[PDB]
Amino acid sequence: MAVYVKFKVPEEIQKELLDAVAKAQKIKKGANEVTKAVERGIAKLVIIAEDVKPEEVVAHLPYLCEEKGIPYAYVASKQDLGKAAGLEVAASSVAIINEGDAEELKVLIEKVNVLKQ
Repeated sequence: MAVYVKFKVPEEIQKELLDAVAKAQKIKKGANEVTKAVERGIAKLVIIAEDVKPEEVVAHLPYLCEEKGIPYAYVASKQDLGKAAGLEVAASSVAIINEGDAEELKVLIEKVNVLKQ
């Protein structure tokens, strides 16, 4: 398990995370765009895959999200995350900018907040 994975997200909540990405109205995909979205403060929540190699592609994201007050969590597979983001390829990370379901997003963020201590 990579040092960048700071807490373990139950598979059920990982599924909800992938679903939140899949129904989002606007997202950023991959480490470069996600990093910019967090720096800009426009990301509502950041999803990071646990199997990114090299780990340095996303290792800085947890610190950065915490430093910008932006919630983040994990899913097991960059391939699953890219497919949820509507891609034909993997995505190391995704930032939800404009979500599909505001209530669902709010509940998901709360659940994540509980996991991260």
